[PDB]
Amino acid sequence: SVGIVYGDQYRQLCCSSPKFGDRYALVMDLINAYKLIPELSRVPPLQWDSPSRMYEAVTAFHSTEYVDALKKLQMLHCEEKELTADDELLMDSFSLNYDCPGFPSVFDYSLAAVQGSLAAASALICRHCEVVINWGGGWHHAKRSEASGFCYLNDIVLAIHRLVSSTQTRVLYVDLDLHHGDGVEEAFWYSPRVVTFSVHHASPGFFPGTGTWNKLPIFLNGAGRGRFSAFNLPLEEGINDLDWSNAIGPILDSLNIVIQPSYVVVQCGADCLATDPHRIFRLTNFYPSLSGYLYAIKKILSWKVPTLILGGGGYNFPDTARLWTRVTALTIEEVKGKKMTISPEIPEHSYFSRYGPDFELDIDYFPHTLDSIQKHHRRILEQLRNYADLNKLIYDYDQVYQLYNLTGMGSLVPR
Amino acid sequence: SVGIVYGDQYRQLCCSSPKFGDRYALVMDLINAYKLIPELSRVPPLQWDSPSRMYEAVTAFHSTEYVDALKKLQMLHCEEKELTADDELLMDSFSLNYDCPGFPSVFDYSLAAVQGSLAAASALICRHCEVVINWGGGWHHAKRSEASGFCYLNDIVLAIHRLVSSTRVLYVDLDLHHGDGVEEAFWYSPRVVTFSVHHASPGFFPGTGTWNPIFLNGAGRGRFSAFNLPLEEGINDLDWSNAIGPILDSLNIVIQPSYVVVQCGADCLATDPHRIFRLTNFYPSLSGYLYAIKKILSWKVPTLILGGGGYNFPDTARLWTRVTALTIEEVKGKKMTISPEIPEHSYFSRYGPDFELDIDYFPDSIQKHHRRILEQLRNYADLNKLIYDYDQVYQLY
Amino acid sequence: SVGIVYGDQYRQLCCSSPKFGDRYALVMDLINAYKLIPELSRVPPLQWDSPSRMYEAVTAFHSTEYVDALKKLQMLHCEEKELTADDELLMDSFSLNYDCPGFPSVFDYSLAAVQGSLAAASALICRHCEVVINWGGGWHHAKRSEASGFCYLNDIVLAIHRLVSSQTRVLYVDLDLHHGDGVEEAFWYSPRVVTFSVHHASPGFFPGTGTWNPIFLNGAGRGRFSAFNLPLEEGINDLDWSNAIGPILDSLNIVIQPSYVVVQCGADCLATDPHRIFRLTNFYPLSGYLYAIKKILSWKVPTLILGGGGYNFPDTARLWTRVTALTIEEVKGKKMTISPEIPEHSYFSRYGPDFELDIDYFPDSIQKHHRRILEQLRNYADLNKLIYDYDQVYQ
Amino acid sequence: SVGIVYGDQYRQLCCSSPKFGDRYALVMDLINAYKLIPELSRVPPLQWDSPSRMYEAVTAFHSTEYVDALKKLQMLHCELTADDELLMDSFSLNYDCPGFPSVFDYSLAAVQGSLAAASALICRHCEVVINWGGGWHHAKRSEASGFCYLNDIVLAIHRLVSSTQTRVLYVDLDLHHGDGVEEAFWYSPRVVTFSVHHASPGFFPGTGTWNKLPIFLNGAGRGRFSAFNLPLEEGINDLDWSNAIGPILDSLNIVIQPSYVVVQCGADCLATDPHRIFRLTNFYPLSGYLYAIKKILSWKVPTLILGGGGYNFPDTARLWTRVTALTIEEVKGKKMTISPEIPEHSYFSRYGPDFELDIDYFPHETLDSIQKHHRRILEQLRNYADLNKLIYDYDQVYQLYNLTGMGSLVPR
Ligand SMILES: Cc1ccc(C(=O)NO)cc1NC(=O)c1ccccc1
Ligand SMILES: Cc1ccc(C(=O)NO)cc1NC(=O)c1ccccc1
Ligand SMILES: Cc1ccc(C(=O)NO)cc1NC(=O)c1ccccc1
Ligand SMILES: Cc1ccc(C(=O)NO)cc1NC(=O)c1ccccc1
Ligand SMILES: [K+]
Ligand SMILES: [K+]
Ligand SMILES: [K+]
Ligand SMILES: [K+]
Ligand SMILES: [K+]
Ligand SMILES: [K+]
Ligand SMILES: [K+]
Ligand SMILES: [K+]
Ligand SMILES: [Zn+2]
Ligand SMILES: [Zn+2]
Ligand SMILES: [Zn+2]
Ligand SMILES: [Zn+2]
Repeated sequence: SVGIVYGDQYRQLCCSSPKFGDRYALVMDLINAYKLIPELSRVPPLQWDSPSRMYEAVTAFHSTEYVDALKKLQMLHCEEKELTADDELLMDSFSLNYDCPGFPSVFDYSLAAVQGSLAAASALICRHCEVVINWGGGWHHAKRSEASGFCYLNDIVLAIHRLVSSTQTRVLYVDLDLHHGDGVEEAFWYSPRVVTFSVHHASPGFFPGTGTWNKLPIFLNGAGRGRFSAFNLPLEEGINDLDWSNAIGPILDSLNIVIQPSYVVVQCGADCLATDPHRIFRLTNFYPSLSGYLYAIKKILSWKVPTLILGGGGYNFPDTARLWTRVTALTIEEVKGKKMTISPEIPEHSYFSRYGPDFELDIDYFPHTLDSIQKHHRRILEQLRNYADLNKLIYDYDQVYQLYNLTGMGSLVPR
Repeated sequence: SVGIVYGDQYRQLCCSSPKFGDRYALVMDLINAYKLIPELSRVPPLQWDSPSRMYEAVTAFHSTEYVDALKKLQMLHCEEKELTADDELLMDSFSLNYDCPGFPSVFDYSLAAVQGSLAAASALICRHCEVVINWGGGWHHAKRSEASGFCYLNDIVLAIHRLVSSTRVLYVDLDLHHGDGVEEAFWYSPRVVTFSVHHASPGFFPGTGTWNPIFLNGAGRGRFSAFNLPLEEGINDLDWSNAIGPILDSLNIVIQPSYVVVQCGADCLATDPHRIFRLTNFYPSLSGYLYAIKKILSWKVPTLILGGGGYNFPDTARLWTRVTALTIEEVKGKKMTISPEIPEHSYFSRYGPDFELDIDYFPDSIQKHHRRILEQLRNYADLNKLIYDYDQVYQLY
Repeated sequence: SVGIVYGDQYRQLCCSSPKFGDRYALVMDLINAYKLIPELSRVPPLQWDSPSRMYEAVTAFHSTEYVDALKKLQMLHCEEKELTADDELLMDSFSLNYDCPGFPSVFDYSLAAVQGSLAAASALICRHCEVVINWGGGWHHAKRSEASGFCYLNDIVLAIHRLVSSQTRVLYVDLDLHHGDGVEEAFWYSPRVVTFSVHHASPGFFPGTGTWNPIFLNGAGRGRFSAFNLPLEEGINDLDWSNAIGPILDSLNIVIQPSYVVVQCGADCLATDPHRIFRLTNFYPLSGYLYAIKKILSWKVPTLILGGGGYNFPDTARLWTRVTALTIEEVKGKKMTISPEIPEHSYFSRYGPDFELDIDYFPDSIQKHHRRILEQLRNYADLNKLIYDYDQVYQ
Repeated sequence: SVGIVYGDQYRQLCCSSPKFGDRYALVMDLINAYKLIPELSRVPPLQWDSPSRMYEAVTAFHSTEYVDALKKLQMLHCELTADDELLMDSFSLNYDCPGFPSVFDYSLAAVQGSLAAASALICRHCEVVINWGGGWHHAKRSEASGFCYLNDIVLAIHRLVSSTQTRVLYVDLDLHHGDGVEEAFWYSPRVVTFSVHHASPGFFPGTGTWNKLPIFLNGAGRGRFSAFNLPLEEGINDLDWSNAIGPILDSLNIVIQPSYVVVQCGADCLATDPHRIFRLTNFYPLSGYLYAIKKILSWKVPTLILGGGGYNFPDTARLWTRVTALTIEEVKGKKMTISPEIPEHSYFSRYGPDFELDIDYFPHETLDSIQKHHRRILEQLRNYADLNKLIYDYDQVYQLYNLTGMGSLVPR
C-alpha cells in the first residue's frame, strides 16, 4: 500500500505561503492528471482534540515560547495594524523576519506540514502503508526555537520522533535536498537511534553553511551518545545525474547494511534540478541516462523498509511537479510491483498551460578524474565503522566490501 | 530599532583568525553579560544562493583574480603541504603574505565580515533598523586586488556601495589608522564623502592620510570629497573630541547624508598596545568615541556602526559595550544602566585583575587643519552645487 | 538569391596564412574570371561594435583563455624576439604549435573566417539569401580550447550555433577528406544539430576519429544517435563515393526535415590533391562533390556552403568554381555555361600547362555501413519522437 | 565670423534617417536653447541650377553608376526585383546601409551643407564653419559604408584643395578610422589625412593600423607618407587622448602649413556612447575634444568642423554644443558662458534624469603609453617633408615635444 497525504483544506493551507505559492497544487494535480491518485491510499492530515494536545504535539521538539510567537505572528498579520517595537524585537529573537516573514496564514501553513507528516508516520507505524508520500512536508531547516530558510516548524523532526518512539528501533534519515539538512541533524545530534545523512552543496557563503569541514580541518559528526551518527557528503557545484548517483549509492547501501533501520525518512527536495533557479547541481527527472533522484529512490525502496518520502526545496514549480510525479509513479511501481507508464506529453488538466513551451514531462534541459570524491567515501565508511563499534552493532565488512567492490573500490572499506 | 549582527556560525568564523583570536566572543559576551541583547534586533549575516551570487557580490569591489587567489590560499592552508614557489609568487602579487598571512579559514573569516556588513546595510535600506552594529566588520585597509593590515576583504566598501545604490553617504573612520582602502575606493566619487581621523607619522602604517608638500583630497568629480585629520601621538579624550567635533558637525550640515557609516576601531585606547592616543571608554572627561557616536547619532540619520582595530581585547570589549548601550539610549530613548562591575560570565576572568567596566587608565596644529578642512568643505559644496550657510558652518570652529 | 562572402580586407586576411597562401585569391578570381560575380549577392564579413562584443561572439563556443592565448600568439609573432619558455608552455597547452603555428596574422586570419561564416548565417536567417557561399571558411577541427589541423577558430560551430538559436534543426554535412571532429564534438549532446561526415579513416590518419571506436559512438545524452559517420577506404572514385553518401543524405533529409543545411566542401578528396587518398573529380559531364551539392540543393532548404581542406590550390579553385556556378544554376533556375578553358586573368599562369577547367586526371563494406546508419537513423527518430515512414526510407 | 550650416528643409532631411533619427534636431535646438544661434552666421546648404549640375558636383568623387543606384534605391523605397536586389548589393546598399524613403535626399543634404561650408571658407565670409549634419567619412567612390552613402568630407576637401601651394589638413577625431577620406586622397600629397581611432581585431572598419615585421601603409605614389593613423586601445581618457594627439597636431600644422583644416568631430568617443570604447567627456572647467578643437583653432587657419558618429543623442548634443560655444569664444574672442542646467526647450525632456550639460559620467583611473607611435609618426612627417620638398623645422618641432620632455623622439 502506497500512501500520500492530501485533503481539501490541506491543499489550501499548503498553497497559502508567499514563497511557495501554488506549487503543492501543481504537484498533486499533475499526479492526478497522470491518473496516479487511484493507485494511492489517501492519508488524511492529523487533527487534534484541543489546542492543548496540539501544543503538546508541536512542543515535543519546539519551544513553547517559539510556538507562541509563531502563533502571535499569525494573529498580527491578520489584523491591519502594525507591529509595536516590542513585537518587532520578539519576532526577531526567533528569526521571524527577513527570509522567514510573517503572513496571514504563517502558523496554519507551518502546522499543516506537521499534521501531514505526523499522519504519514502514523500510517507507517500501524502498517497501513509501506510507504507514505507528503509533498507538502520536508521543512528541514526549522530549529527548536528558530525559523530558518522558510522553515517555521520542523515536520521532519516531529515525524521522526514519532517513528523512533513507536514500539532497538532505528531511523535512517536521507536528505537529498540541494541544502544541508541542518535542522534535522541538529535535533538528533546526540541520538544514536536517528542516523542522519545529507548530501548537498556547500561552498563559502552558501546557506546554511554547515554540513562540511570545520591542525587540518575536520568533520563534526555528532556528539555524546550521538558521536558518528551524523553523516554529510558536501559536493561541488555542477554535478550530474550519474556522478551524484555514483556518489550516494554505495553510501546509501552501506548505511542500510550497518544501521539496519526500522524506518527510512527521505527528504526529496527538488532544487538539485538543473533547471532550478539556484543553477548549482544538474540533476534531471529523466527515466529511460537516469535521474539521480529516481536512482536513489529506487535503491532505498529496494531495501523493503517502511519509508516516509517528503518534499522540500524546489523553486521551478513546474519542474518540481515533473520530478515528484515521476518519483510518485516509481514508488507505485516498486512497492505494488505494478507497471506505471507515464506519457511524455503532459495530460490535459487545469495547470497544463504552466508546463510550456514544450508541455512535456522531461525537464527542458540538455546534459553535456580530479572531481572524484573517493576520500569522502573512505571518510564516511570509517565513520560508519566507528558508529557500529560505539553502538555495538554488527559491522559486516564482507557485505560492505562486496558492494564497493562492484565498482572496483573495495579497498576503501575498513575492517 | 537598533540592530546588531551575530549568529552562531558567524561567531565561530569571526573567532578563527590568528591575529584577532576570540575578541569577537569577548565583545559579544560582555554585551550579553550586561543584558543588552533583548534590547537589540538580531541581524543575521547575508547568505547567497550560489557561488556565482557570492562572487558577483564581492567582485562588486574586488577583482575576480584576487578573490580566486584568496580562496586558493584557504584551500592551501587546509592542506598540510607547503606552497609551491609558483603559489608563493601568486600570493605575493596580492600581498597575501607577511601581515596578511594565510590560515585555514582565511576566506570564510574574510567573507563573514562582508556577509555581516552587507546584511546590516540591507537592514537599514528596507528600514528594519535605525542603526545597525557589526563588531565583526570594519576592515578598512583592503584594496580591490590586495590584502593589507590584516584586512582581506573590504566589508565597508561593499556596504557603502550597497547603501549608495538604493543619495550621499558620509563615512567616518575613528580608527587609529588611516582608512586608506575606503578612501581610495571612493576617490573619484562625490556621493561618498570619507573622513578619517588618525595618527600619522613617518613610517607609521599605512602612511597615507597626511601631507603628501600638500594634501590630496579626491580626484575627478570626487575632488575635495576625501577628508583627513592627522594628529600627533598623546592626544587625550577632550582634545581629540575638540578636533573632530566641529568637522563632524560641518560635514553633516553641508553634505546632508542619507546614511552615515562609522568605523569604530578601538586602537586609539590609551591601553591599546600601540600606545599612541589616550582615548578612554569613560561615560561620566567623556570618552572620545562616545562623544563622537553620540554626536553622529544626534543627527537621526540611518547609521552603520562597525568595529575594526583594537588589540587589547577586554578593553575593546569594554569600549564597544559602552558604544552599544549608548546607541540603545540614543535611538530608543530607553535609559541604560550599566553596572561599573563586570558581571560574571564565561570570560569574566579576562577582565582581571580589577573587573571594572572603565579601562585601567589614569589621565594650533589642529587649528591650521580646521582652516584647511573648512576650505576643502567649501570647495566641495562649491563643486557639487550644494546649498549651505558658510557662516553657520564657520561658527562651528 | 545566392550569396558569396568576400571583401578586400577579407581577401587580404584569408590570404595571409603560411599553409593556404593565396588559395582564396585563386578561388575568388577564377569565380570572377568566369563572370559569376554579377550573378551573386556579396555578403560582407560581420564586424563588431567593440572588443567585448567580438569576445562575446567568439566565446559562444571557445573558452576566453583560449581566445586570449590566440590573440597573445599574434602579438608575439609581430615582435622580433623569441617566445619565452613560459609563453611556449602556454601555447602548448592550447596546441598552438606544430601544425597550428603562430604567424603575424594568426588571430586576424582565424577571426576573419568567423566574421564571414557568421555573416553568412545571418543572411540566411533574415532570408536575404537562400544559399550563401564562404570559401574562406570551414575550419571544422578547432575545439573549445584547442587548435587542430590548421583550424584555430571553429567558424562552422559558431555559424551553426547562430542558426539553431534563430523548432530549429540543422543538418551539417561534411564532405572533407578528414573527419569533422570539432563540429561533431561541439554538438555531441545536442539532437537539434545532426552531423554527418564522410571521410577517409585508417590507422594513424588525421585526426583519428569518425570510425569504429569495437562499436561506433554517435552522441551522448539527448544527442545519442545524432552524430553520423561514414568512413571510407582509400582510392574511392566519384561514382562509388556518390552511391555511398547519396542514400544517407536523402534519408537524413526525410527524417530530420532540417531547418538549415550546412555543408563543408573541403577539396582534399580530389584525385589531384597531394594527400592522394580519394579519386574524386570536378567533372560535370560526375564529380562526387557536385552530385552531393546538387542533391542537397534540390531539397530547397536554406543552405550554407563552406570551404575547408584543399591543398592543390588551382585544382581547389577549379572545383569550387564549378560548385559556385552549379549553386547559381540550381537556385536561380538559370543556365551557367562555363568554358572548358581557363579564361585569361591575373592568376592564369597557375592553371598551366594545359589551362583547362577539368582537373588533369584519367579515371559491401558500404552495405554494412548503410545498414548500421539506417538503424541509427531509426534510433534517432525514435528517441526524438520524429514521425517517418520507415519503409519509404529503407528503399 | 563663425558659420553654421542650417535651414528648415535641411533639418528635415538630416532628421529623416532610421539610424540617426532626430539627432540633428537635438543638436541644433540645444545650440539654439543656449542662445548661441545669434552669435553665428547661418550658412545655407548649397543648391544647384539643374539635376546635371548636381550630378556633376557629386561625381567629382562618386562613380556615375553608384549615384544612379543610390537614386534608384530611394525611388524604390517610395513605392524589389531580384536584379534590383543584386544591383543594390553590388554597392553595399544593404545591411548596415539600407534603403529608406529619403536615403538619397538625406545623403545629398550633407554634401550640400559641407560644400556650402567649404565655399564660405574659400570666399572668406567665415573664418570657421560648423556642419553638424555632415562628416560621413566612410563612404567610398562606388560603395556605401557604415551608414555613409555620400562622402561629403571628400567633396568638401576637393573644393577647398582646388581653390586658388594649397594644402588641406584633414583631422578625424571619430571613434572609427576615417577610411573613406583616407582612400580618396591616398595618391594626393596636397591633402594630408590624420585619423586617431580605436582599432582591434573585428572592429569596423579594420584599417588605420598595422598591416617580416608589420608596417603602416601611409599613401602611395605622389601621396606616399601623406596618410597618418594613430590607433589606440580601448579605455583612453580625456588627458591621455589629449596628450596623444596634441603634439602630432601641432607638428602637422608646423610642417605641412595647411591653407584649410577640416576636422571630423564624431562623438562616439564619449564615455557614454553605446560603443563604450573610449572614455572621453564634454567637461569644461578637460574634454579631449574641446582640447583638440581649441588647439586647432589657435593656428588661425580657416577651418571646417563636421559631425559624424555619436549614438547617444543627448550626449552628442551636449558635446557639440560645447564645441560650438568654444569656437565662438576662440574665434570672436567673446566669452560664451553656458549654464550647467539644460535650458528650457522642446527637447528638454531628453536630457534626463539630471538635465545637466556635463555628460553623466564619473571618470576614474608606464606600459600603456604610445611614444613609439609618436616616433613613427614624426619620422613619417619628416619623410613627407622630404618627398614634397618642404622645410622641416626641426628646432620648432623639437621645442614642441621638449615641452613634455619628449624632444628625443623628434627626428633630425
Ligand atoms: C534562501 C533559501 C533558503 C533555503 C532554501 C531551501 O530550500 N533549503 O532547503 C532555499 C533558499 N532559496 C531561495 O529562496 C531562492 C529562490 C529563488 C531563487 C534562488 C533562491
Ligand atoms: C600592523 C598593523 C596593521 C594594521 C592595524 C590596524 O588596526 N588597522 O586599522 C594594526 C596593526 N598593528 C598590530 O597588529 C599590532 C598588534 C599588537 C601590538 C602592536 C601592533
Ligand atoms: C595535417 C593535416 C591536418 C588537417 C587537414 C585538413 O585539411 N582537415 O580538414 C589536413 C592536413 N594535411 C596537410 O597539412 C597536408 C598538406 C600537404 C600535403 C599533405 C598533407
Ligand atoms: C555599425 C557602425 C558602423 C559605423 C559607425 C561609425 O560611426 N563610423 O564613423 C558606427 C557603427 N555603430 C553602430 O551602428 C552602433 C549603434 C549603436 C550601438 C552600437 C553600435
Ligand atoms: K541535502
Ligand atoms: K544522529
Ligand atoms: K581612522
Ligand atoms: K569620495
Ligand atoms: K568529412
Ligand atoms: K549532434
Ligand atoms: K577617427
Ligand atoms: K593624402
Ligand atoms: Zn533546498
Ligand atoms: Zn587600526
Ligand atoms: Zn581535410
Ligand atoms: Zn564612428
